[PDB]
Amino acid sequence: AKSKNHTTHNQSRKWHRNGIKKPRSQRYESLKGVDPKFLRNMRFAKKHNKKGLKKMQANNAKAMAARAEAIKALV
Amino acid sequence: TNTKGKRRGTRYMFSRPFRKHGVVPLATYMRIYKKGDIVDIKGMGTVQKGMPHKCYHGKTGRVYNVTQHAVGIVVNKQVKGKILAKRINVRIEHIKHSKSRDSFLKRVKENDQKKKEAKEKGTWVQLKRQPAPPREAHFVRTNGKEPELLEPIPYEFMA
Amino acid sequence: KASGTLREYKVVGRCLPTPKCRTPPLYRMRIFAPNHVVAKSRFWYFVSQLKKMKKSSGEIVYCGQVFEKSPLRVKNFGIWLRYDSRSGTHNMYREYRDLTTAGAVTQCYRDMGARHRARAHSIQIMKVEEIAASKCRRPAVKQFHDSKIKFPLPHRVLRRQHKPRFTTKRPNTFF
Amino acid sequence: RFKEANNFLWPFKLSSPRGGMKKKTTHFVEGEDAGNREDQINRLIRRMN
RNA sequence: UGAAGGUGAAGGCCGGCGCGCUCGCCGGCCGAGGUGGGAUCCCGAGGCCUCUCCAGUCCGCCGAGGGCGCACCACCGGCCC
RNA sequence: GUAAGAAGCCCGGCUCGCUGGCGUGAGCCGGGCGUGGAAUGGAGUGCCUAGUGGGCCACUUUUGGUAAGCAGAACUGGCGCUGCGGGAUGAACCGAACGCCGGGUUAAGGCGCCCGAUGCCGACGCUCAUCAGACCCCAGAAAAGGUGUUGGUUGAUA
RNA sequence: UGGGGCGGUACACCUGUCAAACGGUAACGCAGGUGUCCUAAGGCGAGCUCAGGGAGGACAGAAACCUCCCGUGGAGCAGAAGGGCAAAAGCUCGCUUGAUCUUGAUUUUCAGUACGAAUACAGACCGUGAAAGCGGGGCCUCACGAUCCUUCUGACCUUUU
RNA sequence: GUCUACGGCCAUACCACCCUGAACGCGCCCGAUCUCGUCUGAUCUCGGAAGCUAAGCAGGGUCGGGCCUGGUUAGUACUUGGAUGGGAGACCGCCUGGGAAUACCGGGUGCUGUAGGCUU
Ligand SMILES: [Mg+2]
Ligand SMILES: [Mg+2]
Ligand SMILES: [Mg+2]
Ligand SMILES: [Mg+2]
Ligand SMILES: [Mg+2]
Ligand SMILES: [Mg+2]
Ligand SMILES: [Mg+2]
Ligand SMILES: [Mg+2]
Ligand SMILES: [Mg+2]
Ligand SMILES: [Mg+2]
Ligand SMILES: [Mg+2]
Ligand SMILES: [Mg+2]
Ligand SMILES: [Mg+2]
Ligand SMILES: [Mg+2]
Ligand SMILES: [Mg+2]
Ligand SMILES: [Mg+2]
Ligand SMILES: [Mg+2]
Ligand SMILES: [Mg+2]
Ligand SMILES: [Mg+2]
Ligand SMILES: [Mg+2]
Repeated sequence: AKSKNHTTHNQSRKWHRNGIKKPRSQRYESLKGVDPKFLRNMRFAKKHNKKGLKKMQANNAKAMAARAEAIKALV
Repeated sequence: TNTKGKRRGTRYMFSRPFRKHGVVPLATYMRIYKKGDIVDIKGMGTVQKGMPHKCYHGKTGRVYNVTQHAVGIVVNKQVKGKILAKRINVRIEHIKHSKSRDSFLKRVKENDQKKKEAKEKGTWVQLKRQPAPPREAHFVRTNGKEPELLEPIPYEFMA
Repeated sequence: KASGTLREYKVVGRCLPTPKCRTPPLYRMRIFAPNHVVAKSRFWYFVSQLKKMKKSSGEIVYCGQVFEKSPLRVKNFGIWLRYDSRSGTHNMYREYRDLTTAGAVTQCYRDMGARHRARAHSIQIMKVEEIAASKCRRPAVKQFHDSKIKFPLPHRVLRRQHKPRFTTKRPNTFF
Repeated sequence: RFKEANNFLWPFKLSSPRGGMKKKTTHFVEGEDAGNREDQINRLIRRMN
C-alpha cells in the first residue's frame, strides 16, 4: 500500500481565489522591540512638555501677528 | 527529503567574490542609518555575527530601531498565500542604502521649484511623466547615392 | 509563409540614429510575396542574417510595388535557390518561361512542393535574371526555340460531363 | 480627453465574420488571423458589423 | 488578583508651610486624558429663478471655507493585584 | 523584491536622568503650500460553519530503470463535478462552455454514395504497386540497397 | 515497506548535489556523518609566520641540526563536508575564569505552537589591556528530551486547620 | 612642479630589469650612561648628527608579463509564448520578442580630501 508523498499542484488557485492581501499599514506604528534606554527618555520628555506652554503660547501668538505680517505686508 | 539547516544552499551566496577576499573596506561602517530609511540586504559571509537568513538575501526593507552595531528592519515575506511582516535585527556590514527613491526625490524638488518659479507666467506646464510615444513624421535624405543592394548567400558545409 | 498569387515589392530600410552615428547607411532589397504586411516581415528576416539589426532598432522607409516593364513579351527566367531537405541543405538553379517575374517565381514554389516536397518556410530566393534564348541550360525550355513551330491538340477529353448526365450519344474525342 | 470618452462606451458586441476566417490558430503571416493586420482590419470590420 | 496569608481600580490647574529634587504638609476650580481618521449636525461670505430699478423680510439649495464631533479602529498615557 | 507624494515638503518655537568641544537625536506645538506614469473596477471588516484530508492526464523541464498504458517530482491548463460539434467508435485530443423558442452567420472539420454540401467545362506537377496509398494524440516497422522514374551538384570529353 | 517475511532505517538530527539562477520542492534516489571531545582547543593583550622548492655547511646518508633566497595561502583552525581567515580566526608567551547572576523582545522548523539552537539590547558583578575597546563558551553551519514522581539549593519566606 | 603626517576608492596603483633625483624633507648612518628587551643593542627602546644617494622612496623606459576597457567572435550559441508544421524516432525548421562568452586585433598604465613645508 504505497501512495503519493508531496505535491504543490493546485495550491496557487486556492491562494488567489480569496486573494493575496498585503498587510494593512497604518501611521503611528507600535513601539514593541526598541531600545529600553531610548524609550525611557521619551516618557520623561512627554512627562514635562506641559512646561513651556505659556512661553509657547506667547511666541506663537506674537508670531501669529507676525504670521499676519505676511498678509499685512502683502496687503 | 531535505534537512533544515540554517545555511543549506549557500555555497555561493555567503561567498566572497573574486579577488575581493580580505579585510573590510570601512566606509561601510561610517555610514549613517537613521529611522525611516529604505534599505536592501546582502549577507556578507566574511563575518558571521548578525547575518540574516537565506530568505532575506536580496530583499528590501525599512528601519525601525537603531542599536550600537546593528539595525532593526521591517521586511515582508510571502508564505503560502498570506504575506507577513517581520522584524529582523541585522548588523551593519550586511546592508547598504538603496537608490530606489533618489530619482523620486530629484523630481519633487525640481518639481516644487519649477512650479513656484515660472508661476508668474500663468501657464500650467507639464509636471508628470508620460510614456514613450510614437515617432514623429520626418524626412530622409539620399544625398546622391542609391542605397546598397543585399541578397542572401549560398550555403557551405564549412565544418 | 503560405502563398496565393505572388507579387514583387521593393523595400528599403535603415537603422535608427544615435548620438554616435547620425546618418546610417540605407539598404535595399527586392522581395516576392502576397502583400506588404508580410514583405516587411521577410525583410527583417534576411537583413538580420546578413547585418546586425532588428525591428526595434530600425525603420522602414519605403515599401512599394514594382510593376512589370514589358508584360506582353515572352521571356526566359533563371532562378538561383537555397532550400533545405530532411537531411541537409542544398543549392540549385532552375529555368522557366513566363511574361512576368512574379508569375515565374510563383510557378517555382508549386514545382518544388511537387518534385522535392518543400514547404515555403524552407526556401530562400537569392536572384532572378532575364536570360536570353541562348544561355539556357535546360532542354524543356529549348524545345520552344523554333521559328516554325507547330503541333496538334491530340486526345482531348470531354469536360462538361454533368451537362447531360444521361445521354444516348457516346462521345467523340477526335478533333 | 480620450480616456473618458472610451470608458463611457461599452465594449462593442459584434457578430461573427460573414464569409469565414482562414485559420485562427496562427499569425497573419502564415495564413491566419492573429497578430497585426494593420490596414486590413477595415476589410474585416465590414464583415463583422 | 495571588500557590497562599491577604490587598483591592482618577486625576489635574492656581495660591500658602520645605530647595519643582522625575520629592512631604494648608485652601478653591474643573474633571474619566490625548493624537489621527470619522456617518450625521452647526455657522456661513456670495447667490442659483425672480416681466424693470432700488429697499428688501420669510423659505430651500448651492457653496467657498470653518467648527462641535457618536460608535469603531491604530497609537500614546494613566490606575489595580 | 522596493519606489512612483497630504502618513509629503517647508518655516518658527518648546521638553529631555539620553549623547556631549560647542553639539546631535527623538518627541510636542503653531502656521504655509493639493492633480504627481499607463490602462481597470465599489472597497473593508467580524462571527458561526459544513463536506474534504485515496487522486488522475497533456505540452515543456526532469530523477531511477533496457523499456513501460512503470515508479517519483516542478509550471500552467483540464478530468473528477461537464453536457455539445469534430476525431467511424472513445474520460482527458481539437473547437466551444448550457434558461425555452424563431431568423442569420461561424469555429474546429470537411464537400464520389452510405451522409448535409464542388453536378467548379478549377490551376501546376509526381506516381503503377503478382502485400498500392490515404490526415496530430493513434493504434504499426529500421539499417542497407535499386541502368525503376523525375529533379539537382561537381568534374571531364566532343 | 514496488504483495508480506527475512534484510535495511529512508522512524530525531547535519554538508554537498538532484532542484529547472529568489525562496520551497519527492522516491528502499547519489556520496558521507552524529549520540562525542576541551581548565584549554574558552576569554583579553603582545610578538611572529604556513605548505613546499632551491643553494650551501665536520661524521650527515633520500630524511636529524644551522643559515640565506622564492613562497596569495598551494598549511593549519578536534571530528563529515562546505564556506571564511595573513603584522588572522593560525604558532608561541603573560594574566585569568563572560562556560557567572536577571527580566523581557526577535529569528530558525512552523499552525505561525513547543523543545533545542542562535541574534541584537538593558540592569549588575567582573577579567584583560596604555587606552579605544572586547568577552555573558568552542570561527559559522548538527551534537539533544514534556506532564506525574523523587532528590538538592534558596528566603530569620507563607500554610499545617 | 613636488614632498611629509593622516587617509578614501583598493593592480589604469602589481611583477621583473634599466636611467635620472636641484631645495625642503624622508632614510641610511654613530654609539649603549640612564628607560626597555634581547643566547647576541641584529630586531625593539634610548641618546645623537661625521658622512651618503649605493639602496629604500619619487618620477621615467620596455614592438614587456598581468590588469582596465573597446572591437571581432555574432544577431552566432541559447531562450519566453505558438501552430491539426516536417519526421519512423532522434531531432530540425519557421512566427512573435530577448540576446552571451573564448580565441584574434586595438588603446590606457593611479585618481583624489584635510593640515603643513620647498620651489625666494
Ligand atoms: Mg495520501
Ligand atoms: Mg545550485
Ligand atoms: Mg451564405
Ligand atoms: Mg492549442
Ligand atoms: Mg475544516
Ligand atoms: Mg470546475
Ligand atoms: Mg461526437
Ligand atoms: Mg480513428
Ligand atoms: Mg476550415
Ligand atoms: Mg465524413
Ligand atoms: Mg505493514
Ligand atoms: Mg528554480
Ligand atoms: Mg594578534
Ligand atoms: Mg578560537
Ligand atoms: Mg553587560
Ligand atoms: Mg490539626
Ligand atoms: Mg647600531
Ligand atoms: Mg636613493
Ligand atoms: Mg641611484
Ligand atoms: Mg602589455
